[PDB]
Amino acid sequence: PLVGVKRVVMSLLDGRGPVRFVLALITFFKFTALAPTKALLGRWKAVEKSVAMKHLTSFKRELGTLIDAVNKR
Amino acid sequence: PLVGVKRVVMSLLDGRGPVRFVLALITFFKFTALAPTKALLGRWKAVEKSVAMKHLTSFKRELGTLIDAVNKR
Repeated sequence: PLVGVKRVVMSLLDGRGPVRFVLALITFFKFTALAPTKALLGRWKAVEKSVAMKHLTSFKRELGTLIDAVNKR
Repeated sequence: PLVGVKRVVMSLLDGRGPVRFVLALITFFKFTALAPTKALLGRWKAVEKSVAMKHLTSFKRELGTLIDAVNKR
């Protein structure tokens, strides 16, 4: 059976795991235009607006950092 | 056997698929602080700097729009 991150990601696609990880995997689907699973969308809709804002704005700062690192390769 | 997005994501964790999708899933690992697979890191190291800059800056604009939609719930 699956172990490590592959197990973690499979579980997220079945609706299980931390709220921050749900929100992150939703951003992946937004960037790719792929179809999220029903269980993941279920988790996403139930997240409190204030909780969603906090994690997503933190993702944007981290994406900025990543872009700076790439620019300096 | 796996079908739909689960098959797409499994293949990406084995290093297979479009460069935009590799870059997207790398951002998922950055946001979560989870460990990427060796096969995924291999694809990421091989991406041309200009190609990486283009997709990652487009992700940042899409994340902004997503934050806007959450603010307006």
